[PDB]
Amino acid sequence: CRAAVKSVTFYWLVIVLVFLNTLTISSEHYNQPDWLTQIQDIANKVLLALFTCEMLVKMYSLGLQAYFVSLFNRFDCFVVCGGITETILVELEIMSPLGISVFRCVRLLRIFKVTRHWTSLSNLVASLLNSMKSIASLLLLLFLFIIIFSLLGMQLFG
Amino acid sequence: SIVEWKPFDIFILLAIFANCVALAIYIPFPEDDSNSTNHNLEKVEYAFLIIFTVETFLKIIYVRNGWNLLDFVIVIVGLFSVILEQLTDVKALRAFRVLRPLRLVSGVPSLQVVLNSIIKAMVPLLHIALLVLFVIIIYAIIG
Amino acid sequence: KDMLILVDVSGSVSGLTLKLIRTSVSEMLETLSDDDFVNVASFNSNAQDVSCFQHLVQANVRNKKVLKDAVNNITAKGITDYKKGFSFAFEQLLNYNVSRANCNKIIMLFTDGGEERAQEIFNKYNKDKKVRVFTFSVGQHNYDRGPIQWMACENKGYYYEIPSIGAIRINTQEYLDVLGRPMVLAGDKAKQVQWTNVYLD
Amino acid sequence: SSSGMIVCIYFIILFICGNYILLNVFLAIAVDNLADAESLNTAQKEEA
Amino acid sequence: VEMVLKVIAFKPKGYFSDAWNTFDSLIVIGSIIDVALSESITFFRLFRVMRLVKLLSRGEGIRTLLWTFIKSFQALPYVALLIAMLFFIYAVIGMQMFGKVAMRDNNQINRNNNFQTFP
Amino acid sequence: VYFISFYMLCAFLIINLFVAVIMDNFDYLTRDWSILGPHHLDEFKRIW
Amino acid sequence: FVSLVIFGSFFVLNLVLGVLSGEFSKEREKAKARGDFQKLREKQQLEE
Amino acid sequence: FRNTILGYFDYAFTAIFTVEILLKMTTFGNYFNLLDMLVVGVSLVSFVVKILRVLRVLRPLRAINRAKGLKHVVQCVFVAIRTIGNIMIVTTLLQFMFACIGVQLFKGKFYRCTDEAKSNPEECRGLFILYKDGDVDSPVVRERIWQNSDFNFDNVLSAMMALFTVSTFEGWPALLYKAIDSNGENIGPIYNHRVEISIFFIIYIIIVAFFMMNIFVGFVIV
Ligand SMILES: CC(C)OC(=O)[C@H](C)N[P@](=O)(OC[C@H]1O[C@@H](n2ccc(=O)[nH]c2=O)[C@](C)(F)[C@@H]1O)Oc1ccccc1
Ligand SMILES: CCCCc1oc2ccccc2c1C(=O)c1cc(I)c(OCCN(CC)CC)c(I)c1
Ligand SMILES: *[C@@H]1O[C@H](CO)[C@@H](O[C@@H]2O[C@H](CO)[C@@H](O)[C@H](O)[C@H]2NC(C)=O)[C@H](O)[C@H]1NC(C)=O
Ligand SMILES: [Ca+2]
Repeated sequence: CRAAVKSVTFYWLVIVLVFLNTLTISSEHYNQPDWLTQIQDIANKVLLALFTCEMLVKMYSLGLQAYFVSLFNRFDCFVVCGGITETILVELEIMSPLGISVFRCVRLLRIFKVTRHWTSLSNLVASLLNSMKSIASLLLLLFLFIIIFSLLGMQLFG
Repeated sequence: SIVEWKPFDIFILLAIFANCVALAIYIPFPEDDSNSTNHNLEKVEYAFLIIFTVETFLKIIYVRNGWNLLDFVIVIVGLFSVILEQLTDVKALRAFRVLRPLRLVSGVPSLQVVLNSIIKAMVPLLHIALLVLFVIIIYAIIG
Repeated sequence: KDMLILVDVSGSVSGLTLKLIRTSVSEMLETLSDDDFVNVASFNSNAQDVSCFQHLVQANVRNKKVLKDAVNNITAKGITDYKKGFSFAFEQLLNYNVSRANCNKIIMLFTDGGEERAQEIFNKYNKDKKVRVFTFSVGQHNYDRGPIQWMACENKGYYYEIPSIGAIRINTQEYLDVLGRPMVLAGDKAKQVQWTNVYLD
Repeated sequence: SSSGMIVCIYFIILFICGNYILLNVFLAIAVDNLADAESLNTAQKEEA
Repeated sequence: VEMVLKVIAFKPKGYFSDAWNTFDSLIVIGSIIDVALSESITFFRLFRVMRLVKLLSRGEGIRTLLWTFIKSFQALPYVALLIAMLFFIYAVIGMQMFGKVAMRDNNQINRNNNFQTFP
Repeated sequence: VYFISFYMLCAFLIINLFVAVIMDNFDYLTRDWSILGPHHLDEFKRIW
Repeated sequence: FVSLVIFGSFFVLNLVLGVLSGEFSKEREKAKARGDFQKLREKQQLEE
Repeated sequence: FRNTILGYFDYAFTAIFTVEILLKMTTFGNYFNLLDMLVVGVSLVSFVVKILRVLRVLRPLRAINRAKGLKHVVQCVFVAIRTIGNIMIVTTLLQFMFACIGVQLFKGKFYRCTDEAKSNPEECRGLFILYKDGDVDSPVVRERIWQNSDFNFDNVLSAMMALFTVSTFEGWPALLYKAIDSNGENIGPIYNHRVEISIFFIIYIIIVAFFMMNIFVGFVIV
């Protein structure tokens, strides 16, 4: 199984699948034709099934403990689980009319699977993750400044 | 006074955060209107004033440091505001309560150093500010 | 009808929503005839009359002009007290020293929102639901409309929304459907011919 | 008219002091995390 | 009085050599002719405002910052030519495309804002 | 497309011009007055 | 107004951005002597 | 009359440029020379016509090959564009993701009627009385039109345009307060229906216009 996942055809096939996922996601519009909604909701189901099959193949081909450490694939399992949960949640006795539009975002985040082999994006991401503590400190100070001025404005022009 | 360092300085920081939340909940109604929430929040602010005065008098040993200077300036101006409110733009004297969230930076040195660095990175911009002042004055006179 | 109008002149109604309240009261007085008795009162931490009348008046052309002038000269300042305002309204509907219609007794509240339900006041004054309460939520705001809606149908009333100027005219005339409910249940006893006052065609 | 115009310093201070912080926070994050990434490429490319 | 004292004391042959000395001479000459004209003229009034500009070069650092950046701007004149060419091309295209839109008063294409002239 | 393209192009060209002007004289922007500089030599010349 | 915008805003925004850029570099070339870049480089060099 | 004189001027100008390309072609037998022939060709072919008139704006581009400084700065600009293409792709992808999220969130909810009294298309028909400037004594009759917003989130293109306008920090408060009032699929707005939806706009602004735009300038500087 490790021969296929490390091949050159598998990567491009996954690229095609994620391109199709993006195409299905970015086709909704106001007053969309009734024949396109069914296409979208069956493509979502079949592509979710195919992606979870690929994920279970990947998990039981190299190692369970060697993938949890890496953050690149750590949220992929969460995305797959959320996708597989959305289908049963919608089809069961839970309608959640706003819940449809909140579960499409986690399926949309799958586009990031194309930005793995860059060597330039990840190089900056490494430094950002290293300095995330300073980033959070600066953001929190900015938030505190905004809060103080909001309270002063409430006191003055409230 | 007696040694109380690790529990005290985090309890007072939690008190600061709670005061921030209480200040955020308050709704500034127009033309002296009010509801029950502000009626409770006035007593909450009272209790915060007493606890702040108690913890300030506990550690007086203190005034020379600027942060402690602001710390007790807030307390004294709040006390004066309470006195004037009871003995009646007196309501505007509570605008100094907005500086209490600023006390939270003194409780976290990791953020205090960041604030100090940002403030110290402002001195080189004074020349540009002065140039802007001359440009504004000259163009105002020309207009 | 022995109409009485309660106007919220607390602090929160200052601004646009006071202009709508004054216009809504003026348009509502235009739905009253010489056989209907009206009076206007306000309340902001204290309930008081807005004019020189102090009790129900015949609501003829001369008296409505006085009430409209008094309504158009009110200001918003103070806190809201529904318990004090409603007690004043119920007390002027129990006078009986003065000439009234001895008929439909209705209280109309021109407020925006609040949290007080004044359950004790309603039980104390109208336990048997002898007085209808029509409640209006005037202005563009996000205050709690829950208590205002509850006061309406707990006292055989109805709830109206006036968020803009264009909604003033259509909402101040829809209270005659509620008042006409006991008339249709009368049957043939309510099919009596009446003649109006002299008016220009 | 009147002394009501003195409140304009609230929005003058908020704009000047608020915009200075933004140029000292989001620009500092970019500058001190791009030269770090740029220098890594030089070390990584030469070591390759 | 300042001007006459300085021109007497500073050997007027080299007095005009400096840029600052010549700058203030034009200010007073334009200002000195308006004293009898108080009872066109507005242009000469703006001259007397410019005396404050000489006070900008009275500090160590604010003067050199300006000197360095105007010298740098003068050292790169071809970079702004790209902006000028972009503005020219887009203005001409705007003329040819939206130059026939009518000007009204309640719209963003008004008498002050349109594509009907190059300026 | 006209307005969007103009906005993007003008913003990019303005950024490019600003950075080119800043980088043309970068020694002054990182002068480190403590060590030395042309100001010391100019003061020497004027006093001399 | 055109001259006021160009001199007052475009020129000054160039002033501030240049000074800020020349200030970040001063602290970048000072902490580099400590070895802060080495800590990131050492951590990243062992990831491969 | 002015254009007739100017058209006469172009006749002489397009002849000198015509006599110098042939003169240069005599002594020769790059891509910049083809551009010069393209500009002269358009003028001769012009003598539809609107497209040629638009293409007549290529005259200033002929001076690039002459001045060395202009060629150098143009080449430097192209190099700067090439070395910064990584960030543009990332921010374009982020804008695309936010546009998809905005489409899912505000699909068709930006509709409103001409008068703020009717809150569905079945009611927004006919005429209505408008009170000018809020005055009750100055009414005027106006039509009822159920019209969409100028910048909306109907499909992906509209969402991308609206998000671009937001990221330019212009007209974004109006879109914010239009999105806060958004009730439902095909019904009118309510004052401050969902204030918590402003988190989407705040997060988008912080991520793109404050981070991915300052990183652009920082990358150029470094
Ligand atoms: C398009 C107009 C604005 O003309 C420009 O300056 C260029 C065409 N693009 P730009 O996007 O303009 C907006 C930024 O100006 C910053 N500003 C202003 C005054 C101040 O005191 N402090 C401060 O930070 C800001 C408020 F933060 C804004 O983000 O320039 C940038 C330059 C560097 C980093 C990001 C953007
Ligand atoms: C000449 C072709 C490059 C122009 C260009 O393409 C882009 C694609 C994605 C993201 C940015 C760009 C870009 C810019 O140069 C560009 C665009 C914008 I929008 C931009 O910010 C807009 C100005 N500013 C408003 C205050 C944003 C905060 C800046 I700075 C630079
Ligand atoms: C009329 O209303 C008054 C109060 O508004 C009622 O109270 C009486 O008022 C008169 C006037 O002084 C007096 O008889 C007494 O002071 C009050 N009490 C009683 C028991 O009379 C009054 O009952 C109402 N009716 C009449 C006929 O006065
Ligand atoms: Ca109230």
